[PDB]
Amino acid sequence: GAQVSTQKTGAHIIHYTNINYYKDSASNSLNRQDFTQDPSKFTEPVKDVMIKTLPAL
Amino acid sequence: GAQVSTQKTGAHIIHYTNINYYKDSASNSLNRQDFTQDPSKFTEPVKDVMIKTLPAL
Amino acid sequence: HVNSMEAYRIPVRPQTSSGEQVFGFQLQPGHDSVLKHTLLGEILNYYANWSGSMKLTFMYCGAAMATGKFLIAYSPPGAGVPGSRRDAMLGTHVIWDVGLQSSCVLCVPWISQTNYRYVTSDAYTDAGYITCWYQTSIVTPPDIPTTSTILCFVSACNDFSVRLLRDTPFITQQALFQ
Amino acid sequence: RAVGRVADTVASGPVNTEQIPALTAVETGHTSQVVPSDTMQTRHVINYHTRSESSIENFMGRAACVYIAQYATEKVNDELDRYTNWEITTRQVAQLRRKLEMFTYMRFDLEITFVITSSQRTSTTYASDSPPLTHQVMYVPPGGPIPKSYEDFAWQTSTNPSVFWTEGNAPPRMSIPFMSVGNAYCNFYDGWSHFSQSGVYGYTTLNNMGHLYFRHVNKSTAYPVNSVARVYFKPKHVKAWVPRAPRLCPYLKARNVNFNVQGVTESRNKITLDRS
Amino acid sequence: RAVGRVADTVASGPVNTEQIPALTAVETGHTSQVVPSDTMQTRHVINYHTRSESSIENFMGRAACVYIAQYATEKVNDELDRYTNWEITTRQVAQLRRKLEMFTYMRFDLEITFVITSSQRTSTTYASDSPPLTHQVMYVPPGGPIPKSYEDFAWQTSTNPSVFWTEGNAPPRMSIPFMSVGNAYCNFYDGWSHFSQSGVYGYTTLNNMGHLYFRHVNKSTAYPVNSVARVYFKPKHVKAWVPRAPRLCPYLKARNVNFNVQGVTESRNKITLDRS
Amino acid sequence: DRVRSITLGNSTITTQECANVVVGYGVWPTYLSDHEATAVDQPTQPDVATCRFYTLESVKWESSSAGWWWKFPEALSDMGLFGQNMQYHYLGRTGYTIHVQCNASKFHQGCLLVVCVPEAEMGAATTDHAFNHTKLSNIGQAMEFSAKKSTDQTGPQTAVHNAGMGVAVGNLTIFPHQWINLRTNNSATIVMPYINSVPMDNMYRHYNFTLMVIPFAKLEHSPQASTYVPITVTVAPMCAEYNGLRLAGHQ
Amino acid sequence: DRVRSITLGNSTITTQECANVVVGYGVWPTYLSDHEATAVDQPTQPDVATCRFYTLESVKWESSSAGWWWKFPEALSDMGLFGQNMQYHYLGRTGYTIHVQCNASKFHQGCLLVVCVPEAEMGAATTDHAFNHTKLSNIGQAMEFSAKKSTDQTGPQTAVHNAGMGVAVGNLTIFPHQWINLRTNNSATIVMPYINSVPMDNMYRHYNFTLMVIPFAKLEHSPQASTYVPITVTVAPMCAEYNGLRLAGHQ
Amino acid sequence: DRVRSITLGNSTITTQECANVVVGYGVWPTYLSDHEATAVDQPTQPDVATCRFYTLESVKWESSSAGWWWKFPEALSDMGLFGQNMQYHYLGRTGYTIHVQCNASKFHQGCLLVVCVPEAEMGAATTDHAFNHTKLSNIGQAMEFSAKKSTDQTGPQTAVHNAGMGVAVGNLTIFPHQWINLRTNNSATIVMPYINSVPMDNMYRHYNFTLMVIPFAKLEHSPQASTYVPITVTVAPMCAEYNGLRLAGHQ
Ligand SMILES: CCCCCCCCCCCCC/C=C/[C@H](O)[C@H](N)CO
Ligand SMILES: CCCCCCCCCCCCC/C=C/[C@H](O)[C@H](N)CO
Repeated sequence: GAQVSTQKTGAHIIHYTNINYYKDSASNSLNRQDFTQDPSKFTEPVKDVMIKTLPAL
Repeated sequence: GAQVSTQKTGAHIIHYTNINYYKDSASNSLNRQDFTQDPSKFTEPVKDVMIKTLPAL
Repeated sequence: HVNSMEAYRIPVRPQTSSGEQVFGFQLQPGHDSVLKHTLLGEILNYYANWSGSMKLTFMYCGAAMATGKFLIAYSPPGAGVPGSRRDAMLGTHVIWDVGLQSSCVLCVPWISQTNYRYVTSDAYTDAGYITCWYQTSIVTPPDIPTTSTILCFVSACNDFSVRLLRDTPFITQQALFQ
Repeated sequence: RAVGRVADTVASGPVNTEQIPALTAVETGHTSQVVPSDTMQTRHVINYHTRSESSIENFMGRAACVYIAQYATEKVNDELDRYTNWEITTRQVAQLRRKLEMFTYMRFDLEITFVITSSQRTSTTYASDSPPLTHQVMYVPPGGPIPKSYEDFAWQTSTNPSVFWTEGNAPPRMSIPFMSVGNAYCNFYDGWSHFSQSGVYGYTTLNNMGHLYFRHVNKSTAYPVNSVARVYFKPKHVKAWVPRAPRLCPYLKARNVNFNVQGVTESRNKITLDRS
Repeated sequence: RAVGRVADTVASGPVNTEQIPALTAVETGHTSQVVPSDTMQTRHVINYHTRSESSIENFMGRAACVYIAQYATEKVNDELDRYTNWEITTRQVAQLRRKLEMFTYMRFDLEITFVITSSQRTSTTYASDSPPLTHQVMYVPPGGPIPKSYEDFAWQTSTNPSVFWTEGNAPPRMSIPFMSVGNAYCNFYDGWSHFSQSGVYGYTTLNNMGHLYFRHVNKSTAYPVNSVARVYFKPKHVKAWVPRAPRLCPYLKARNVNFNVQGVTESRNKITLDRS
Repeated sequence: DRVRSITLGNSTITTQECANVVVGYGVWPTYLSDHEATAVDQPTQPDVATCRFYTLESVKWESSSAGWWWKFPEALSDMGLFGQNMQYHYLGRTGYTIHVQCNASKFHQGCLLVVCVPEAEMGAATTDHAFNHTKLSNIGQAMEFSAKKSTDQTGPQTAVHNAGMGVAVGNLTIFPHQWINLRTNNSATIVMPYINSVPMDNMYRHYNFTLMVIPFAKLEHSPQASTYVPITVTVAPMCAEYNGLRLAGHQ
Repeated sequence: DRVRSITLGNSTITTQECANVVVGYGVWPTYLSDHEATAVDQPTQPDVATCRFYTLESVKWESSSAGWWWKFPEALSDMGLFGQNMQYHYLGRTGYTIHVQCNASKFHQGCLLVVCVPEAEMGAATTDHAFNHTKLSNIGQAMEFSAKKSTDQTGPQTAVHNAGMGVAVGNLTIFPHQWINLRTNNSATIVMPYINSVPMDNMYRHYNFTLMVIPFAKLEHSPQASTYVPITVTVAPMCAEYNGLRLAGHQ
Repeated sequence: DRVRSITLGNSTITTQECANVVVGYGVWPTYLSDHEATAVDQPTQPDVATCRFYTLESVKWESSSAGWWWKFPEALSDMGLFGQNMQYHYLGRTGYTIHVQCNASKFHQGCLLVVCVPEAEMGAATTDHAFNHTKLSNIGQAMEFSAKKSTDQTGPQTAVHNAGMGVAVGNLTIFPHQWINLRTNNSATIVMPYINSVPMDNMYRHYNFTLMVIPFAKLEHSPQASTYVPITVTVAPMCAEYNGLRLAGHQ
């Protein structure tokens, strides 16, 4: 039940092991490595699509 | 995710195990066993090659 | 003007001669007083490093019968502040023609020698200046008020990133709130 | 390209087109998606930057002090009593409160860590020899029997969760799951507690998290000792919804959002810049 | 042959050749690659020696004390205040400074370890009984709100990284990644901070690493106690570029490379040797 | 394009200078799912007798107008059978189609922000004092901001640049919003979904969202033009459903 | 359509009422070919530090304005690194994107011819007399025509109906031109190629083309409208290259 | 061999007694890669108008000469269009071909170290005092060392055996260097790449490298030989590119 995952490294021996010790999922560590996002709920929440090159009106 | 590597021994039971515990690569130990080198950037940084046996000029 | 809605209202009017300045501020999106309480500026004060391009949008809120052209310029920080519209036409700039589309976007590019600038400002990571100038004038028909209004909006581009979490120097307390 | 990595900019040349990416309409509610490649000539840059530090788990996942609890081994009054309590809230400190109030509804698990420290009270003498002090931090769920004194039966903690800690060791720490009777923790509640639109206005009616009682389980000391217990909340497994505007004004109370009126930003002397 | 192992010498006999390995030209900037096999008769030696200790990771990877921070449980003045601070730098101690300044640009991760020790201040009496002291070492990134006093709100450390440590245990230790806004840490900067070639000359304008604030989180003691915290930097995952000449002259200041003029080496009485 | 027609029930909205439609957080309103419900009794869904357009009273826009706010669903407490279903039920749930409309001329100038703020919890004008609910919102009356601070002993803090919430008024553009710029824009329509931390709620003790209308660029014109411009708000509920039938409330 | 966006270097022009683009004699500017070159040394081509937009000073348009002229490349002699490359080089070669811009109102009226005349060699006002070069063109100043004849002892003949060239001003519409009619047109953009009888030339002793801006229908409006309308000229070099590097000129 | 010809732009260097070429740290200068850039705007690359040879003023070599230093790119601040591109741009990036030349005779004797030191940060002569920038380097003037220590109140410490950096002068042979031994060597050429911790930089607030020329064996000859020998420095930029076009600097 060991989860070997990728460590946070830079860009131009890179793995860590995790064992879960407790029977509750609230006892687990933080989910540091989850970087998913979609900003279209806030920046472009209009009904008809608005292409950049075309005039807005 | 265990990395078994060669221990530093002399010349004339020689292995160690490493588990990475943390999610950041800056949390890792030192890279003690990296002995690569190339001194030609400093000792012989000339454009044309200079053979030892031949005269330099 | 900060204690009213007059703080957001950049005033423009018909001119006697052209090429005068409308406004100007330093491009310090976490330290300058113009940009540090905006919604982009408040997130950056939780961090110590910022990187990426920004979008300055402008919005002409005058009458539909009034026309106008404007030059909005970004200057890299080497030479100092631009002193005229001739000094500002040498950097990154855009000429905005006020028409049926009321808005224009000046895109401030990331022109830096480091991959990150600092949120609290210093001289090593200075980012430059934003200025706006009258390209032509405001020309109106009769029976129209003189002074109009321009609204400036800030946002981050899709290559924007922040780094090195910190406490913000905006909220304080001397005791526990009871 | 990996998840969380920013976009590259593409090489763009000169244009003379009927396309107008710079001209838009703010009246539509739409934020324009203009890239620097659209308004000027750019080069191809391979951007390797990541949005790691800006995640909701990384922005929130640092422990912040939420309460300072004081209690002694000898009663002065009921503020420096043998025991003390704290209604569990996140609004008494300003640093964590401003970070949580950037969202309307959140849903997280907690880590509570205590930094308990003692100090000898000012006296005419201090020369004693005391065994190490041990503390109890009992959680009381909403509606349970609370300690009405020291030596109480309610400190028997047969069903309440307790922790015991001797001074000198590592700080105590436990994990708390998501505890709301709704589907999210409400940072804001625009309403009342009674149906007639009266009673208590605000988020106070949606915060029934219970109390946290502190004491010394040692019976006595030779000379009185004051203790201070700092409570540290670190949220983990965080979800968040409906991002709020950040707060301008400082806080005044813990149960209200009441403020004093302040200007929108700091001032300057003129609207232009005047050098060469 | 393994990586890092020195070269063997080969067996060479007598020569009478038109080859001249001994004669060269220093004017070319070239260091001659002459082996003892070229200028004399040698035997075959299998050299098993290794260049392990001479690696940049092994030469740098030992912890060195970089600062001695002093603070007390009772203020004398603002130098022996309740709290203290230190702008993070590597130039106040001379042993680590001379090792880092053998290179122009470096890039490393850090390990910071604190050796905190207390001592009872000189008084007319010492006979007391105090609980164990607990310390806080809060890091403040460049531009954050700094503690202006004890009992400050800025010690709530909701977003700043803090550490807490009771006396008696193991020394505290954390890891720091590579933190420069450029692509390497600059040990040297030949330039100014302002574009008009004025302001601050030197490496001081490229060092914005923040402060490190120290205090006792205990409120009081019966008699005042002075603490000393030693800061230990060990660089790991080290890269280095452009090797500098070692420094001859001792240092005078921490923000400059200013020196007093000294001779190139120690002297002797004559240039020859005169015995048999 | 600039034309748009919205039909809900027996009511139609036509607009000849429309900017666009802002849809919430990208979510269209819908009925509650079976895997998200809590109450067990069968809901009632009056589809056309409640999800129709209800117009409110106009407000006079002046040069010295600071702004107005409406709190919902309490703004429609007496609007037909939407108001009769609130009284007879314990729980309710709905999204909205807010339509704000204001025409002036090609010789007027001004700009209005139209935000929909979920849980716009307002502070008190005189602090250390709880305020009355009729100062927060009457039944359909437009509660209005002020240019300077309020010293009301039992009212909200109506200074408009702080927006009643202690925040900067310029940062309200994260909430679902449009602008009515009189140079180009005639109306502004926002479709809000149901935003709450519970699947249904009581529609009297809770203001789910607050509609604010704020002049950022003030109204100015020639004195020989029309000196009266009104601002009308037309709101349609969407996918409204109810639970917990008992006697008529609402105490 | 009426919208157009021109991006050159770090500068952008936006126009919401564009007539069209006039491209020269149907030729786009480009670099010199190998089978047409004469000089043998390698040219220098600063692609974005020189081929960017440089705006000049505005001129006030009045009812009694006769017109203005600019002579090129001498009009951009001090405009950034386009002016620094002229001083250090013997030869140069470039095409241009001329953009003239003037907005008034729907209550103004006027019309401007915008011609680009190659080799607009001007006669003298006082004949049997050679004129000064600073009367032909200063460095960026708009040299302006007159309604009646000129009696300047060392200047050009600036009567506008003869256009300084002894021709009829109405016949200038064979040179690449647009019109700015204030009823319909906001700006006017002309793309000029390199026109010369030699492949490269010296950019100081030769005015390659002259931009004239002439009111054919004069500016008139009500006295209660805006009495000041300016005319701004924004010029971008295109495919500029240079030869013959020596010390800084230009004598 | 001893002959070498270096051609860059419209300039050629010929040498009949060349030692060799020292190339940096084994790296040839080149333009910045796409996976290493930070700025997003298009750079300008004047290939032959900037990457040409620029010669400086000669310095008189005497028997009592301690040495001279030049700081770059500030040594070429006024050298043609390399100096004009520094003023108009925020960032710049270049490698160099340094060529130092000094001939005497077969009857003279001397030896010069020619080092290129990256980030040669100099200490102050009078300590606890910041020095002026014009004492570190003028625009093209050779700043010169001294045989004994300096007591200048606002200048660097110019004692040559400490090399201004607090190090031993004998240990400068790790930096890219040659020697001019008058017995055998006529000139000395060093090709330096771009060395910095950032991909581009400002070329005014930062001296990227310092060229030092130091007599290790002093000049001595018969009194009836030529008593004047000069030392000329000819420097060519290589692959110079720029970013951040704005007005002319440099404050
Ligand atoms: C002695 C053992 C102590 C055990 C401690 C248990 C106490 C924790 C239980 C309640 C947890 C409440 C979490 C608080 C969340 C915030 O109030 C929300 N952000 C606001 O609704
Ligand atoms: C209480 C928790 C303390 C956490 C400590 C964090 C402090 C470390 C952050 C900054 C690290 C800076 C590393 C310094 C590098 C040198 O200055 C470079 N060699 C010179 O540029």
